Order: sequence, then structure tokens, then C-alpha cells
Amino acid sequence: DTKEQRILRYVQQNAKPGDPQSVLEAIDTYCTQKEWAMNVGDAKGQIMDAVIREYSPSLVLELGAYCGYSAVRMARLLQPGARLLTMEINPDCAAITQQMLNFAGLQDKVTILNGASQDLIPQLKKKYDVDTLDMVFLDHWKDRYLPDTLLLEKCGLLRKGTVLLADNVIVPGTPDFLAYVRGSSSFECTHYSSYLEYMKVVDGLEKAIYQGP
Ligand SMILES: Nc1ncnc2c1ncn2[C@@H]1O[C@H](CSCC[C@H](N)C(=O)O)[C@@H](O)[C@H]1O
Ligand SMILES: Oc1cc(-c2ccc(F)cc2)cc2nccnc12
Ligand SMILES: [Cl-]
Ligand SMILES: [Mg+2]
Repeated sequence: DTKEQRILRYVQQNAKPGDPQSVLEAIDTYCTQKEWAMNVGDAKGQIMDAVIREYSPSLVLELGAYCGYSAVRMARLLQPGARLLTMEINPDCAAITQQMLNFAGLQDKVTILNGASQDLIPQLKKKYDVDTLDMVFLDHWKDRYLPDTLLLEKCGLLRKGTVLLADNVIVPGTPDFLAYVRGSSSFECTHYSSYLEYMKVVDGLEKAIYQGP
């Protein structure tokens, strides 16, 4: 089996169904003690929690689901009726994420889209009945942050005030995206310094609020 399957099995063996906090703790324990994995982690997760609570988004899009850690993190803090869409290109990870959210009891708040963000983003308005997004969490391959941001704009999915929150802007880094949003009059940017998941290595999140065309 794979690392991702081992994470899911550990959660099933150690966490409580319907208890998102126990799911997050089980994942963080496994990934601290057994095998490192690219979950956003508790340090950056706490910053995400604070941002989610501040903005109270009705509709959030996540790019990159992996095992569902960040989806559980965000979905547990959404207000009643608010929703998360998450895109995952790896079908095995899409299935693991669905099962993780099922285990956590958050399945009615989340839709997991199996496919590449660049193929799914253009279908959000027609197939998934999206008008505009309130928040986007970018946490997929780093070379897609800028192209997908530009694609979201082209597709009419951003509104004045849409909050982009980008993981890993220091490590591994996303140089084109970070330079672009910080240089653009269409974004108001703030940097939140933190640490790489499960490591004593500096990382950070960038918040970039869309200002319109
Ligand atoms: N173009 C794309 N569209 C959708 N998912 C993508 C993608 N490129 C990479 N990915 C996925 O992005 C994930 C990065 S890891 C995501 C971690 C997750 N947000 C968490 O914190 O828990 C991987 O599972 C990878 O398969
Ligand atoms: O949070 C992350 C961390 C890393 C990563 C990998 C290897 C290192 F050495 C350091 C950091 C990669 C990621 N890819 C996609 C989404 N999130 C990632
Ligand atoms: Cl951490
Ligand atoms: Mg990340």
C-alpha cells in the first residue's frame, strides 16, 4: 500500500467517527511519529482557521486535496449552509479525501472533484452551479498557482473581495505567483509567517484579496 492509504487506515484505527478534531489529531500524530506528509499541518492550519473565521466564506474552493486534512480543517469551521469544493487530480487521493471527510462527518459540506484544476475550473459555473467564489485555498503543484489564478479570473469566478490563501509561498515557494500578486493592483496582499508542516523550517501563507478588474 501507499503512504496515503496508511494515513487513512491509521485514522480509521485511532480517531472517532463524526469528530473532525480527532481526525486532525490522528493525522498529525501519524505524520509526526511515523511518516512525514504534505498536509498543511497544525501551525499553518491555525492561521487558516483564523482566516476562515474572519471572513466566514459561503463558498470555498480548494486546489489540492491529498488525504483531506485541509478539507477537514476548513469544512469544520464553515457556517451552516456554507460549502467547500475541493479539486484533486490523483484519483486515489480523491477517494481517500472522500473517505476522510466521510469519517469526519463533514461529507454534506464538501464536494470532492476528481480531476485537474485546469480542466475543472472552466466547468464550475455550468456543472456545479457556481456564481463566484468567496475564498480559494491554493495548495497544489506550485507551477499551477499563477495559471489557475489567471484562469479563475478569466472564467468570472472571482469577485471584488474574494480571498486567495496560498500555502507554501516560502517552501517550496511559488515565485511567479508571489511576484505577480504582490505586484498587481488587482490584489491586496498580506504575508503570514509560519513553519513547514512537521518541520522546524520557516514557511508562510500569502493572503491575496482580489480587487476586481
Ligand atoms: N492541477 C491539479 N489539480 C488538482 N490537484 C492537483 C493538481 N496538481 C497537483 N494536485 C494535487 O495537489 C495535492 C498537493 S498536497 C495537498 C495538501 C492538502 N491541501 C492538505 O493540506 O491537506 C496532491 O494530492 C496533488 O495530486
Ligand atoms: O505543503 C507542501 C510541502 C511540500 C514540500 C515537499 C518537500 C519538501 F522538502 C518541503 C516541502 C510540497 C507540497 N506540494 C504540494 C502541496 N503542498 C506541499
Ligand atoms: Cl505543523
Ligand atoms: Mg502545502
